[PDB]
Amino acid sequence: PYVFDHTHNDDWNRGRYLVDELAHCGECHTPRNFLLAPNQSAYLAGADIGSWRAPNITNAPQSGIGSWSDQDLFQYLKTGKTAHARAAGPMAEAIEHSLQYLPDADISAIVTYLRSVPAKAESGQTVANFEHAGRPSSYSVANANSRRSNSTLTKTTDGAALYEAVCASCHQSDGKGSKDGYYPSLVGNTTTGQLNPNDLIASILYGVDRTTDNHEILMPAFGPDSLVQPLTDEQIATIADYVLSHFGNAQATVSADAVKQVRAGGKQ
Amino acid sequence: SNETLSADVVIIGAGICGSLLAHKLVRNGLSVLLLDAGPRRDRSQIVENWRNMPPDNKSQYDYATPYPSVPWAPHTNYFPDNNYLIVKGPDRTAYKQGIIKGVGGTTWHWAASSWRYLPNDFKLHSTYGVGRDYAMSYDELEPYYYEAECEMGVMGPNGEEITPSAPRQNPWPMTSMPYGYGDRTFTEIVSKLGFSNTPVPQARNSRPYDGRPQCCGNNNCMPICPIGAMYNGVYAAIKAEKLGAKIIPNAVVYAMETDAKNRITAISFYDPDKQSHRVVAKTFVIAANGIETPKLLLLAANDRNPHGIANSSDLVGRNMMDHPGIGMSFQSAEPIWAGGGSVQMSSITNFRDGDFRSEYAATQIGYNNTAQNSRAGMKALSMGLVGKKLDEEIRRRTAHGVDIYANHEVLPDPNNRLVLSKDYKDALGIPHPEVTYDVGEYVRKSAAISRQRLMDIAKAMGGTEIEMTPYFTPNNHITGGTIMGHDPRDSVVDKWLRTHDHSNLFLATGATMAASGTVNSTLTMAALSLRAADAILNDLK
Amino acid sequence: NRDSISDFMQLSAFATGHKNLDLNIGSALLLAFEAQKHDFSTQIKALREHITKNNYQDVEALDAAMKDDPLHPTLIQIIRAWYSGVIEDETNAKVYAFEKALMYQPSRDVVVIPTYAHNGPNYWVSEPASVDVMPAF
Ligand SMILES: Cc1cc2nc3c(=O)[nH]c(=O)nc-3n(C[C@H](O)[C@H](O)[C@H](O)COP(=O)(O)OP(=O)(O)OC[C@H]3O[C@@H](n4cnc5c(N)ncnc54)[C@H](O)[C@@H]3O)c2cc1C
Ligand code: HEC
Ligand code: HEC
Ligand code: F3S
Repeated sequence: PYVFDHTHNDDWNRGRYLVDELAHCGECHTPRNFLLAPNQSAYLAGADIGSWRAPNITNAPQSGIGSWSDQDLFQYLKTGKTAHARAAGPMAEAIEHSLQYLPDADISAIVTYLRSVPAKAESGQTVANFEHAGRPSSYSVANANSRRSNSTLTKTTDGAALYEAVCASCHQSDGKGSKDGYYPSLVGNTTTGQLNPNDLIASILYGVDRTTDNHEILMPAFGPDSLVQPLTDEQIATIADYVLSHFGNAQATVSADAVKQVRAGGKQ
Repeated sequence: SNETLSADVVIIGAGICGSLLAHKLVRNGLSVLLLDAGPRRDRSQIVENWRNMPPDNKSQYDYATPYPSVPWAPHTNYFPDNNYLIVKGPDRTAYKQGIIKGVGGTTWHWAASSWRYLPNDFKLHSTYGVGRDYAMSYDELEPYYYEAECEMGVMGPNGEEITPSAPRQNPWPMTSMPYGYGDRTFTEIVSKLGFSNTPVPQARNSRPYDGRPQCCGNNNCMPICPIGAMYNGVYAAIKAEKLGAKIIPNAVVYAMETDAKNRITAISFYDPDKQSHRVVAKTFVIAANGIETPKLLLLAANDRNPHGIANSSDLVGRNMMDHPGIGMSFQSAEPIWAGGGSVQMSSITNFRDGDFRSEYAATQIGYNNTAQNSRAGMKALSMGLVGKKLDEEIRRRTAHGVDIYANHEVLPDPNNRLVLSKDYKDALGIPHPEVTYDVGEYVRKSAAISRQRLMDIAKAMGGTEIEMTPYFTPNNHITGGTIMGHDPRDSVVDKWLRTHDHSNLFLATGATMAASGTVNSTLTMAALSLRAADAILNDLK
Repeated sequence: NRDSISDFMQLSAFATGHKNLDLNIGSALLLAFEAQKHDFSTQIKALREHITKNNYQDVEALDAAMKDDPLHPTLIQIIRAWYSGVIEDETNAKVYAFEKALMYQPSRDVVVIPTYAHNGPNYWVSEPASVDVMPAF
């Protein structure tokens, strides 16, 4: 049974009940302390769940969601879609199964409680995950002319070329997405802006699949099991490196080994 | 080359037909060896190749240059005519068909117009006295039509009534996505002419389907979708390989061996280095398309089968069929803004059936929704304009440029024949295919009215610079070369696509189709391949 | 080496009428032009000198006055290279620009550049803009 902390209003207590007991955000947003128990030292400070990573959602202005606007947090929790963040994987499943059916008051209470979570900053954090500006594209159309009369992407090792061929239709060559926002901007995106590129790699490996209000939004998978365009670990690492260096956190790096580990369900 | 590469079923050709058949067979516990003469192709590399294709090759419809042609298994290229498919006869231009060799085949660059044939199309001779009847009825192919539609993710006009249209037992898996501006405008314009412009059923995602994205109107279905929002035959190959099917690219089948009962015992294929490998199987299927299936059958002629494999009726390579097209290009008086949505979104289906089919061919008239920006840019640049005039001309010609087509049904003619070329060979020494084509008085009488209808459409749109092709154009649906039927003396395969001569050999191709129909034929080929899969499963289990 | 690309870029901005031109595309086009024609830099200088001496205000006046001048073909070729993205008229011609080629810009607000999404999946339900309103680029 939930205990009502009388030093806070009813909205805060309801939000705490929803976060801790009902929607159990800490069940995958709070790191387990290697005893398979939540670490009370780092509550809602980010954790690894399989191939995905639930980021820091404390009130840290840079490491967490402290700099998120209340409107953006509400919209993300209700629909999973925001100009700076899109829910994918476990977050998409959590939103489309539990959160999308929550009342507006309940999501507002969750936001109110989240704004009071003590901040858990990170070592390499100076700007927020959605505050990485874009760099101009380095793709060359002319340099692709030598790769004509090729039937496969094997000899396409350039990161810009790979991003343009596999990825620049929906997201644009500048990485700013579509005008209507259906294709998210990779610039200013929380997934590409994280210092931990896990969620980026997973996003490439499995795509995105979120059904909100009976409307389905899908990024196709690009891993070995892809139907649209299978990509090797090296190719995914190169595309992720280009995305990070041009549209996202430039202090984050992706190696083929990292993509391989993400493919294997992360650390065991 | 020493290994004999055994399997339960070996399927020659990894296009839509072969890959769908392989996927259905491995799903049911059969060992499958899928051979393709072409190489493995990556969608993104083809996208890059098309993007770096010259704009003149985009303006005119170059659908082969993005796919590099391999010397051991060349496919057709027409901007520089590579002279692979030789065409003769008065209507040679109408059989300059486009094919793509590789895992996924020509469905790599099709428009994904997935059409069901009318019930009368299967009984054309019994209904109108022309052409030939299919060995099976529409009701027999309906479940396989639906299975193909569900696997390929076809979207169709679910809630609408189209008077000539195949009766469906189930709705389309997806509903047709809304028209772009060009299709709405064309529908409204031609409704006043008595023409019913209706949505084309498309293997395209109007919603996220099969783990693939919803169509965002890249308007490049021909020749490559960058995001896989439409169905490509490579999907079935990938799914089959995931389920255990063995795919061998660059495997050019050239020889076939038969026993005393004329059953196929083995096949022999070449690698790009012309090393021979002998595959042995319990069941052999050729799904190599309507040009390469008869070409292989004629090339694999044995002592038991001197005129070609499964050619006891001398009909292999005969009755070659397609939809002879007449193209018109003009500048609409009012903006049409082609490019919203897929390249083919709607067509006039009013003339798909009628009593007139006893006299002249039934036709499909359609509007091309491909974006006209490359065409407009090249034309304005060739006009010698500079500055603001050049920009205004480009904008006006991309807003007003209209491409219209009228395709016709051709009857199966034994003299419309594919043979092995006596003058041209590829890098492996295999003779090139040579097709002699004549559309016939049926198509000519139909075209006398189709040209008038196209001119009426252009007049209703206030068209200027009207350019109608003075010849018949190919529409890339190759059928009839391995015709089906009930009489072994007048057909090659039976109602189950099994050859009359060889109880062991199945031919999962459009070449088995006895009538070309009025609309695109690949969905019927896929349904026939699934039906042949049922027959093979009955044989081997 | 740097004056040649600056001169080519300024002459290209004059000839196309559009100031915002990609520098990398311009460098590639200049290299291709100098491979095709060894005197191309001399012709660029001659065109620039003709523009500065007669004080032509736009490419329209220059093209009108250059009708019989032997330097006119190079002006038209430069405009074609920037608008179509190619210099030669073959099938194997190198494409130096797609989606940034200037001939796709007059209709970008309405017509999709094919392999790049205009916007999300069902945008075409909207009504197109007027033909008489030229997008700025
Ligand atoms: C531009 C274009 C647009 C089209 N649009 C439509 C459309 O909108 N709707 C529609 O219904 N149809 C359309 N089509 C037609 C469609 O592409 C074909 O009907 C379809 O691909 C069926 O071909 P298939 O599966 O029989 O064989 P294909 O896929 O053509 O070829 C199968 C495979 O056989 C292999 N092969 C050939 N010879 C050998 C050999 N000797 N040994 C081994 N392997 C071999 C090839 O390498 C190839 O990969 C279009 C075609 C083109 C060119
Ligand atoms: C495990 C199934 C989760 C539960 C329960 C909750 N979240 Fe989550 N969240 C999870 C993942 C794997 C991700 C990453 C998404 C991506 O595409 O990589 C997220 C994301 C968020 C975010 C966005 C943070 C950012 O991207 O920087 C927020 C604000 C967030 N999650 C909050 C949140 C809340 C409030 C939850 C309780 C209702 C909650 N999450 C549950 C995994 C899981
Ligand atoms: C169109 C079919 C796409 C292609 C090709 C690529 N992406 Fe994508 N991506 C697409 C959608 C529709 C979405 C999100 C759904 C939404 O809620 O609207 C995404 C998502 C991403 C993300 C995550 C964004 C977030 O979680 O905040 C990333 C990092 C991403 N996409 C990257 C990416 C890359 C690197 C691609 C090239 C391989 C690529 N995408 C292709 C649509 C499409
Ligand atoms: S190119 Fe692809 S995105 Fe749609 S318009 Fe054709 S299926």
